Amino acid sequence: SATIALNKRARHEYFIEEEFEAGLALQGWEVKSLRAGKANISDSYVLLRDGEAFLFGANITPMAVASTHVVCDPTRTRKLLLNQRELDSLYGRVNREGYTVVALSLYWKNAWCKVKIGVAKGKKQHDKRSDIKEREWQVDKARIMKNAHR
Amino acid sequence: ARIAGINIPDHKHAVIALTSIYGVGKTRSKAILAAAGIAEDVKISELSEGQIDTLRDEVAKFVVEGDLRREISMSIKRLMDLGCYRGLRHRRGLPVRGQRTKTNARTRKGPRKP
Amino acid sequence: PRRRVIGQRKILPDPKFGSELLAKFVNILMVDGKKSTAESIVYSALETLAQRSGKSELEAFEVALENVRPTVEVKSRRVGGSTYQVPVEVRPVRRNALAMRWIVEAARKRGDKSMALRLANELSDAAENKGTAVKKREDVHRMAEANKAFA
RNA sequence: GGGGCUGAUUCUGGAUUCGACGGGAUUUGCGAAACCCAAGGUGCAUGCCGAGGGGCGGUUGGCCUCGUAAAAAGCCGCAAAAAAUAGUCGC
RNA sequence: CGCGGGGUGGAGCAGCCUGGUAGCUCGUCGGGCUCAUAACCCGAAGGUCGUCGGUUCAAAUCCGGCCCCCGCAACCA
RNA sequence: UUGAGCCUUGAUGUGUAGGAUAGGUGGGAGGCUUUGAAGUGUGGACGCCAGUCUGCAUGGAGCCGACCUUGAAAUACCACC
RNA sequence: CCAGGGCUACACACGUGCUACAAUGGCGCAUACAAAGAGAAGCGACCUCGCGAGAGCAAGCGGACCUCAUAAAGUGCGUCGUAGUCCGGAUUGGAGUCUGCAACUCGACUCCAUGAAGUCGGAAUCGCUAGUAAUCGUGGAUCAGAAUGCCACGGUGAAUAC
Repeated sequence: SATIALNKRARHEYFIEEEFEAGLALQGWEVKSLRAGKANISDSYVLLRDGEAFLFGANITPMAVASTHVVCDPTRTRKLLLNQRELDSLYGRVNREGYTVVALSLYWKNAWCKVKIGVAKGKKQHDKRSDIKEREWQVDKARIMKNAHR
Repeated sequence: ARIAGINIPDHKHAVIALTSIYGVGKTRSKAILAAAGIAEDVKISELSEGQIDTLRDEVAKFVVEGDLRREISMSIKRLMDLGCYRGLRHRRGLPVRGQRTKTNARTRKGPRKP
Repeated sequence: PRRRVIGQRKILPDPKFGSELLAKFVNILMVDGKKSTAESIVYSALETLAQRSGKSELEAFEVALENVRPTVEVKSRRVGGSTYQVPVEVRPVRRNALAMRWIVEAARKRGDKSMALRLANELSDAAENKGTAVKKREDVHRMAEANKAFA
């Protein structure tokens, strides 16, 4: 649909449990560049202090230049429009040394920027070998199973 | 039928029939029904007219819903507008009798909508 | 388990007549250790059904259990590659046991007045397979006969 | 250098970022700041002079204080101000 | 300009004709289903038949219209 | 061969009643039967498979029409078909 | 060393508990059955009074005698008739009890009033194959007082393991 660039590599590195559909506030040059205009999403995380959940890693540069006078930087900590129900609970289960909130995908909800955000947990590399083994383990298991019927 | 506060029950036990009004529970209404001279399990249709009207004076002895609904606010006015310790907990949804506010005392705050 | 092939629990006769079937009904409704209270309700389930169906105590259930009793149930013996339920012919010790667990659990369902009344209403229709017992049994056979033979 | 095209999905009127955030208003609990009335308490106090201000200095153009002069509180720089303030990977 | 037909559940297709007693599946929800989902299995839902009149015992049917989708050769102001 | 065209001809059509595979319209109560019957063994036709159409021979000599419940009525017989 | 406060703060996350969401139940009445235990600057009957928590009075006991201590589920009867109800009792106001010099922070409570959340708990997960899970009670340690925690005991009582 109206989906924008998504952090598919985050699923390999993190094993996110719960998701959100919080909206993102953005400037006037951001909206034009959001539909097309080369928005990137890699290494997207958050920098909460009180209620200041910011989409950190989001490289979106103005394709057609619409910047005059004051500065306009392509990478900014864009303010997220978060529900108060979803806000107080992030004083808890994100401060656990490995817990973070990342953005899996970017899209639209009837000409409004709503970003699918999720609370990542992060994989160490010792269990990264197991998951790649497990994905091959599921495929090869039915290969043995099908040989009974050949 | 209707007794002094509103007290309009539907064919229940006469003690539990008196519990439908604020300000008097089951054990207090039995003492109210003690002077009524009626059985506990008789229905409202089985409550005679000569005894329904005598129930209005019995429930008017103890202070009831017609004046007890502001008695809580007066005790609140002794705390909330008087700046007492219980009133500070009363205003912002905190327990006033010393519950463990760190994790528990959820229903004193209200629903966990956030 | 791996090597323990010990025998099952020996079933005592019911304290009204010698019957492993009816005494198993007493021992399946027992909640919080109260079996004497479970004895009264399970006695009123069939004796009222005897006064409802015009039958005896030991025949209003024996012909009822035949409708509830299945023949082949699908165990979920899937290794992980495929979500396959290869069917197993249910053992005769578990054939009535699967039947008896279906109907008493159905008595917990549809709670209107009392468990004595609920089990009686859930047994007369199960005596002619027109209750939740045949709903439970035929739904297994939907998942059983659709997956006939596997190795 | 000139001309044309395009310029947030409506591309010709009815934008309703489902959100803490910035703003106003309403209801609600009432507070010398969200107030005045000397009246209820209530006789010897108030203001300007003099007068010093936590640990240091200063401090409201004015203060917890002083019956004619060296001690006591809010606050400013000083000082108990914390840190891999998402992950993940290394010598 | 006047020749060829069809318009019917949210959808796409039939019953109409050889009159009377409207369905199918796609999309839906209901369940099963399940380390988990799904494959797949069934449960249910929907338009009085484009519209308006007439004929007819009997109109979704048939006939009169009207409207719509078009297709068509026309097209020398 | 393959289709169309028409001749000849059977087949061919139970909203709901209702014994009826009764089409419409319509002339009609005697047709008809041993120039071999009711109704058989059934073949095939058949079909909303309701039950008729229905060869032959045994059967062998009667059956249906107004008649009856039906909106309607009777292929007892037919005409346009 | 001292007095007061704090370790009881809460927009939040998590672990472990008790309580349910009822009619095998709730309520009211009647009624029968154990062991672990513990006690003297303690256990404290009986009786009296208070609706009671408890107070007054006060025997016996450093113990197979005295006391804590009336066992509950169970059974029978009455009552309730499928609701967030006669469920659950949180929150909360008023009046009292004991502990201790003292209970405001901050105790356990009792009496009355209030009446909620919650109508069976996704993904995921544990416990165990017997007197087990489950349930109902009881005592003890700690302790001036103060546990749904810890330890110990008793009653009823499974299912299934191909």
